[PDB]
This record gives sequence, structure tokens and C-alpha cells, in this order.
Amino acid sequence: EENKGSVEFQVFCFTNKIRRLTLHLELHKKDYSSQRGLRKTLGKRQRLLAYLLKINGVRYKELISKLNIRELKTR
Amino acid sequence: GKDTIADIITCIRNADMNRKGTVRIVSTNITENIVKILLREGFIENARKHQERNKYFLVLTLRHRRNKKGPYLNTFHLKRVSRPGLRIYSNYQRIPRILGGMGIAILSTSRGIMTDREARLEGIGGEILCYIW
Amino acid sequence: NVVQVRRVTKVVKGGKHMRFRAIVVVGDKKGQVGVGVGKAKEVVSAVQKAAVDARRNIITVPMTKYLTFPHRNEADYGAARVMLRPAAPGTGVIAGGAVRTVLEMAGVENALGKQLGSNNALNNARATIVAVQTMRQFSDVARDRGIPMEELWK
RNA sequence: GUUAUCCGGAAUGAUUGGGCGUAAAGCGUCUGUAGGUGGCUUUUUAAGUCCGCCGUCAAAUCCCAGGGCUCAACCCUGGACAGGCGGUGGAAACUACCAAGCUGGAGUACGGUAGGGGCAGAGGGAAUUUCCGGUGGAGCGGUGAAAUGCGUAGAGAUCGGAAAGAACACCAACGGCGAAAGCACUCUGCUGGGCCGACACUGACACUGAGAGACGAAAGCUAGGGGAGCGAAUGGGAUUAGAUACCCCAGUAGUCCUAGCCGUAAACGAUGGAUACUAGGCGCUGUGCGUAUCGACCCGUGCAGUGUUGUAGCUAACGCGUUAAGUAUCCC
Ligand SMILES: [Mg+2]
Ligand SMILES: [Mg+2]
Ligand SMILES: [Mg+2]
Ligand SMILES: [Mg+2]
Ligand SMILES: [Mg+2]
Ligand SMILES: [Mg+2]
Ligand SMILES: [Mg+2]
Ligand SMILES: [Mg+2]
Ligand SMILES: [Mg+2]
Ligand SMILES: [Mg+2]
Ligand SMILES: [Mg+2]
Ligand SMILES: [Mg+2]
Ligand SMILES: [Mg+2]
Ligand SMILES: [Mg+2]
Ligand SMILES: [Mg+2]
Ligand SMILES: [Mg+2]
Ligand SMILES: [Mg+2]
Ligand SMILES: [Mg+2]
Ligand SMILES: [Mg+2]
Ligand SMILES: [Mg+2]
Ligand SMILES: [Mg+2]
Ligand SMILES: [Mg+2]
Ligand SMILES: [Mg+2]
Ligand SMILES: [Mg+2]
Ligand SMILES: [Mg+2]
Ligand SMILES: [Mg+2]
Ligand SMILES: [Mg+2]
Ligand SMILES: [Mg+2]
Ligand SMILES: [Mg+2]
Ligand SMILES: [Mg+2]
Ligand SMILES: [Mg+2]
Ligand SMILES: [Mg+2]
Ligand SMILES: [Mg+2]
Ligand SMILES: [Mg+2]
Ligand SMILES: [Mg+2]
Ligand SMILES: [Mg+2]
Ligand SMILES: [Mg+2]
Ligand SMILES: [Mg+2]
Ligand SMILES: [Mg+2]
Ligand SMILES: [Mg+2]
Ligand SMILES: [Mg+2]
Ligand SMILES: [Mg+2]
Ligand SMILES: [Mg+2]
Ligand SMILES: [Mg+2]
Ligand SMILES: [Mg+2]
Ligand SMILES: [Mg+2]
Ligand SMILES: [Mg+2]
Ligand SMILES: [Mg+2]
Ligand SMILES: [Mg+2]
Ligand SMILES: [Mg+2]
Ligand SMILES: [Mg+2]
Ligand SMILES: [Mg+2]
Ligand SMILES: [Mg+2]
Ligand SMILES: [Mg+2]
Ligand SMILES: [Mg+2]
Ligand SMILES: [Mg+2]
Repeated sequence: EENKGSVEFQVFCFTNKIRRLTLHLELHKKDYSSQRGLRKTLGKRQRLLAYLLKINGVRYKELISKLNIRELKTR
Repeated sequence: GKDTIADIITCIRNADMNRKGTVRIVSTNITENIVKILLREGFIENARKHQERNKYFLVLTLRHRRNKKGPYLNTFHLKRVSRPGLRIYSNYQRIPRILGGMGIAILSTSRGIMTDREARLEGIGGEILCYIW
Repeated sequence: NVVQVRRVTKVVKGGKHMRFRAIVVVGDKKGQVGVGVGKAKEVVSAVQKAAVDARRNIITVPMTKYLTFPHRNEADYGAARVMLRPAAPGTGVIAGGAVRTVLEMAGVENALGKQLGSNNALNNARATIVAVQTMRQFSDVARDRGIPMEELWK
């Protein structure tokens, strides 16, 4: 189904699992074990976005405009 | 695997110290060349190539044990010089020679890889890959 | 040649039980040398034991036509490290006590050496032996590599 | 000769040329920004790199070759290696760049499976203490030996009742998971990872990390609850020359819960992280394959982690030894 390994799909899967985890981080704030993971995964997504910005500018800007991902910290 | 050259060199050193004739190394232009040279110098018995799952392995036969495994007067030493952190280059007149020439020095130059002997004949300097005792 | 005379001690309920340890090297000054260590109550006897222990431990140093080393070499024994390098004829033997006596007794005429690491006489002797034992003479590297002498000369 | 100054020896600030298990030395543990290094194949470019030629880097000094003061010191002539910077002509292996490729590195999907991983919500039993009764009727308790203490206002003992808090026997193991700290009566819910088998897919997306962030035993503190046992402090009894201690009798903070702060420990493997490569023997946990039977073993094996002896090699010695303190590369 499309490319399940593609940059844009992976970044989507990460963004979605993150917004899913935000709800559990809210209901129980005292779970740090979970948050440590959230930080890891958010780190991966950030990584791929940076890589993707290096490789192709158009696909990148399209993607972070599309999935509502915040603009990058290189500015 | 930040450095492939040093890795080949290292696997050789390890197989050698353990008194084993046979080594598997991963091939590459550099690897292959280096091994060729190693053969025409006479530091290594024989080399050959293998292929599986699009991986290339040069296996290297090594010079036999010295008149037993226990009483060894001689080992075979390898030393990385120019490494990713510090690249060592030399002009024609700084080209190193090992132990008065008994060993050799490997150079990567404009005309390809060679020994210091070839560099001296042709008058070229370059990047020093390693020393070999 | 007596390198070192020390008074070691074992202690017993009576008191201090005194011995002498002698480190001694033997050579012909002709290219044959060895180290030995001995222990006794008297200076003389330990000297003697040292002599025998050395004689049965003995080896040969590879030499060059000018009475010097084939090449530059390091060595390691305990905390003693030893640096030898060949010299031009007429430079004499320049080195420190253990290394210098060993080399001088081997008959090496021109040699550079420096012991790095530790200072202990004995260990430095043994390290020197380790050095000059691993020395490869050109004929033999020609034979090992399987290449004519004149080709490696260049 | 003495004193002062500088380099040496000093490898004693180490590029050449050191270290960090116990000698001085690994941040408590992760996440990650700059920064540094970064797999293979083909092409490009020529910034480094390499070779040739030119300009210059004043003379004096140092180096080499002669000459002159009777010699030398000193003076004079001629010449040059280094090494630096700039221009130009070439070379294209390595780093760097440009264009396209490739999976074994790193990930995504799929399908499995173990688990005291974390947070939250239910439930459970011993035991202990106190309270309310019935019996009973002199000592209980405690120490090396005693005494304080509790007891005829009925103690302790024993049976029946209530109430409360805290901790979870056996399982438990030289076992499991966690980044570390830590995590175990039972259950359910929300959720983090890990590993394994398949090509299903992307195609270097990697490794580390100055600053910065988050977590971080116990004690401690702020605010509100809660308070059985234990117990700093405190008090009494002894012991002792003395006893502001060890022992005993009581017992306040605190230990618990909620919301915070503190940020330290022998936070220890006294061992930073990643990768590659180097005998085995005996073990265990999770899985996969073949065999055994057609389901439990069983065997042989593939991985992933975990433990004990030990070859090479290392080490000052002890010891470490595929989970290195071995052989190499990179970062802190
Ligand atoms: Mg240069
Ligand atoms: Mg004896
Ligand atoms: Mg050492
Ligand atoms: Mg010294
Ligand atoms: Mg004077
Ligand atoms: Mg110095
Ligand atoms: Mg100092
Ligand atoms: Mg040191
Ligand atoms: Mg200590
Ligand atoms: Mg220490
Ligand atoms: Mg640590
Ligand atoms: Mg520490
Ligand atoms: Mg800190
Ligand atoms: Mg990191
Ligand atoms: Mg980065
Ligand atoms: Mg780069
Ligand atoms: Mg490369
Ligand atoms: Mg000048
Ligand atoms: Mg002159
Ligand atoms: Mg004259
Ligand atoms: Mg001049
Ligand atoms: Mg110049
Ligand atoms: Mg130039
Ligand atoms: Mg090229
Ligand atoms: Mg590319
Ligand atoms: Mg709970
Ligand atoms: Mg009950
Ligand atoms: Mg009665
Ligand atoms: Mg009383
Ligand atoms: Mg009353
Ligand atoms: Mg009564
Ligand atoms: Mg009672
Ligand atoms: Mg209750
Ligand atoms: Mg674990
Ligand atoms: Mg516990
Ligand atoms: Mg789970
Ligand atoms: Mg493709
Ligand atoms: Mg830091
Ligand atoms: Mg905190
Ligand atoms: Mg506390
Ligand atoms: Mg206080
Ligand atoms: Mg309070
Ligand atoms: Mg109380
Ligand atoms: Mg008490
Ligand atoms: Mg008191
Ligand atoms: Mg009171
Ligand atoms: Mg008193
Ligand atoms: Mg009490
Ligand atoms: Mg709290
Ligand atoms: Mg500390
Ligand atoms: Mg601990
Ligand atoms: Mg069995
Ligand atoms: Mg393993
Ligand atoms: Mg062990
Ligand atoms: Mg062991
Ligand atoms: Mg060590």
C-alpha cells in the first residue's frame, strides 16, 4: 500500500503515533516510562525530516505543510 | 566500519596472531588492490574471491607457522598511518621507508596504489595508507 | 660482567636474613650474549650462580659488517621498554647501564639505545635481549618474502 | 667556584610520545542541537593531495665549498637544501564536491512471543497493636546477670468479636524486565520498549555529543491528609573510672498517601558509547529451523541476552579473557 518504507509514510506513522501518545501522556502524567519513549520516537521523526530536507526540498515542505508538522528548528 | 582499510588490516593481524592461515575479508577496489600488492611483495601465500548474496569475500592464505606454532621468532605486523582523524601526506622526499627497506609502505597516489619503491622510481608522493613489517 | 649487586632480605622470627642478588651478563664480545640472575649469602657465590644461569640462557645477536644492528627496533618486558637503532661506524655505544652492558658484551660496536618506561636493571636487560632476538637479518627477509636481495636493497 | 635566568634530561601537559577495573582519573543514567567522523559501485569536478616551471620569502646569522689576517676566533666571495605564501601547466588513486545507482548498516509495515517495565482503578489473606466482652487468678516482660516497665483498679495466657494502618511468607533461582534509579499477594484497563521469522518496503536516513533537556535510592523540606509496627531525637534503667555509647523499658519527628521542591550515594561491573575481528568447555532465558513423534520431551543447530572455568594476547601484579581490561577506527 503506497510505500510502507517511504520517507513520507514513515514520518506520517510517527506523527500519528505521537498524537496518539499525547492523550495517554495527558491522562497519566506520572508515567515517565512512556514519555521517554515519546521523546525517542519524536527524535526519529525529527531525524527523517532533516534527512528529507537535505535530499529533496519540495517533498519536505509539502510534507510538513500536509501533516501539520511544525516547521524545522534550522532557521 | 567507519574505516574499511584499518578493518582489513586488523582482521589480517588477528588471524595472524592466532596462527591461522585462512582469513575472510570483505572485498573492495582498495581491498583488492592492497591484497594484490601484498601478494607481489610476498607477504601472503595466495588470494581468491567468493560471492554470496551480492557480498564479496576475499579469502587469504597466510604464510605457514615458523618451524612450530610455539617457538616463533617472527610475526607479521601491520600499522595504519593516515586515518580518518589525521590524514598523513608526504612529498617525494619525505616518502617513508620501513626498517631500512626490509618492510614496505603503501601509498595511494595519482597513478593509483603502490609501494614506496614504485613511488621512488616514478617520482610521486601521496597519501600513506599503512606500514607493513 | 657484574651489572648489579643488591642486598635482598627474607625476614624470620630471629631477625633479618640477608642475601645478595646479582644480575650478571656474559658475552664473548664476538656476537654471543646472555643475561642471568643469582642469589646467595655471599657476593662471590651469587656471582657464580648468575654466571651459570646466564650460560644456559644464552642467544646470538644479528650483526652487520660494520658491527651494528640490522635495523631500528623496540622491545617490551614488564614496565621496561627499549629503543635500539643502528648507527654509523665510529659513533660508539651510547646507552644506559643495563642496555649498554648487554650490548657492549654482545660486541655491538655502534648502537643507539634508550630505555623508556622503567629503570630497573634486570627488566631492561631482558628487554634488550627481546629486542635483539627479534631482529631480522636481510638474507632471511629475502628468503621469507621470496625475493632477491638486490630488489629489497632498492 | 657559588648564586640567578632559560631549554634539556622530563615520555613530568604525550602530534611524533602517556593514561583512566583496584595507583590521580569514566559525567548517576538517558534524549538530543551545534561540532566531528561516516558503508559499497559508477561518473563529474579539482577544494585539499601530488609533479613540473615562475615570482618572492632583504643583507648579516646557521649549513656546504673555497679565499684572507702566521693559526683560530673573526672577515670576505660563491652556492643551496628545507619550509612558507602567490601565479600558472599537468595527474585523478584517497578525502572533499556533482550526477545516478546498490543492500549488509539504520529504520517502516506484517506476523508472532516472554516479561516483578511504567501509570491508573478494583480485590485478598496471614501477622501485629489497640478497643469491647467471657474464662482464669500471680506473676508477665526482659538480660551476660539484673532493674526500669506492665499487673489484684485482674496483667500475661486463652476463646469470641469489632477497627485501623503498613508490608506482601512459600514460590525465589549462581532466575525475569528496565536507560539508570528500581520493579514481586491477585486482577483488569491505558501504554513504553526488546527480541525472533519472513524480502514486504525506504535506500546511508548512521555513531557520538560541548552547551541544553528529562528522569534520578535514601535522608531532608513546603502544604494537606494518615499514623498499626518500627524508630533518629528525648527520658528512665543498667554497664563502666566515666558512658552524652553498645544492652533494656518506653517513645516524638519521620517512615505511608496526594501535590511539589531538593539532585546527591561504594547512583559500583569501582569498567562512557558505537563498530569490526580473534580457541574452546559447562550452563540458563527467550524464540526459529531440522530431527523425534506427527505433541511433551528429545536431540543437533541459527540468532538475541545472561552466568561460570579457561587458550592466544594483554597487564605492575591481582587478574581480564567474544558481556575484554585483547587487536584496530571514531566521538565524549
Ligand atoms: Mg605541503
Ligand atoms: Mg632454591
Ligand atoms: Mg605498557
Ligand atoms: Mg629516562
Ligand atoms: Mg663561570
Ligand atoms: Mg617536554
Ligand atoms: Mg606535571
Ligand atoms: Mg602516567
Ligand atoms: Mg583507594
Ligand atoms: Mg581511584
Ligand atoms: Mg558509569
Ligand atoms: Mg565515579
Ligand atoms: Mg551531573
Ligand atoms: Mg544520543
Ligand atoms: Mg547532526
Ligand atoms: Mg561528510
Ligand atoms: Mg568511502
Ligand atoms: Mg638571508
Ligand atoms: Mg670554512
Ligand atoms: Mg687560513
Ligand atoms: Mg653569505
Ligand atoms: Mg620554496
Ligand atoms: Mg603552489
Ligand atoms: Mg574519482
Ligand atoms: Mg547519493
Ligand atoms: Mg497503583
Ligand atoms: Mg481476616
Ligand atoms: Mg473468677
Ligand atoms: Mg510498678
Ligand atoms: Mg481503668
Ligand atoms: Mg472476675
Ligand atoms: Mg490479653
Ligand atoms: Mg482493613
Ligand atoms: Mg537487562
Ligand atoms: Mg520491594
Ligand atoms: Mg507490552
Ligand atoms: Mg531505488
Ligand atoms: Mg553534558
Ligand atoms: Mg526532578
Ligand atoms: Mg523520602
Ligand atoms: Mg528539621
Ligand atoms: Mg507533613
Ligand atoms: Mg505512634
Ligand atoms: Mg520500640
Ligand atoms: Mg539515657
Ligand atoms: Mg514527656
Ligand atoms: Mg548513667
Ligand atoms: Mg512501642
Ligand atoms: Mg513526592
Ligand atoms: Mg559524585
Ligand atoms: Mg544501587
Ligand atoms: Mg534435557
Ligand atoms: Mg550473545
Ligand atoms: Mg567474571
Ligand atoms: Mg575468566
Ligand atoms: Mg588497564
